[PDB]
Amino acid sequence: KDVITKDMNQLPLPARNFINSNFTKPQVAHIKIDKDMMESTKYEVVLMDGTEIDFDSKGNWEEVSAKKGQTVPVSIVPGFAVNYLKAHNFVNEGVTKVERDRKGYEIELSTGLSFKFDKKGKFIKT
Repeated sequence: KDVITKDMNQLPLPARNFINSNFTKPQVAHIKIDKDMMESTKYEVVLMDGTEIDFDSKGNWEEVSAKKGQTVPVSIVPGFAVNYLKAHNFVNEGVTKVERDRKGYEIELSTGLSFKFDKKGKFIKT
């Protein structure tokens, strides 16, 4: 059965720690708790500042997405991607989405420019 809650304490500890460490004065707008098609629990957290954070059943972040006109905390941006943005002079664009999964990583900028990388942080030639 799906659940909507406003209680941060329903999240696994690693998920609460991630929010606490990376966001300024975070407060829950709402959290949806459901399952994927393999019967694994999923958490979709939306903060009052508009940011969405999706977590797996163990509390590992899968995606952080900022609201239009906002950007994600630089602290969540993986090192290799910070390095890439600096190497290509994109430090001042703002990152609006960071995603990770079995294929690697995706980073989106405020402009809509986006980049995918493999699990070792290498840009995927496509």
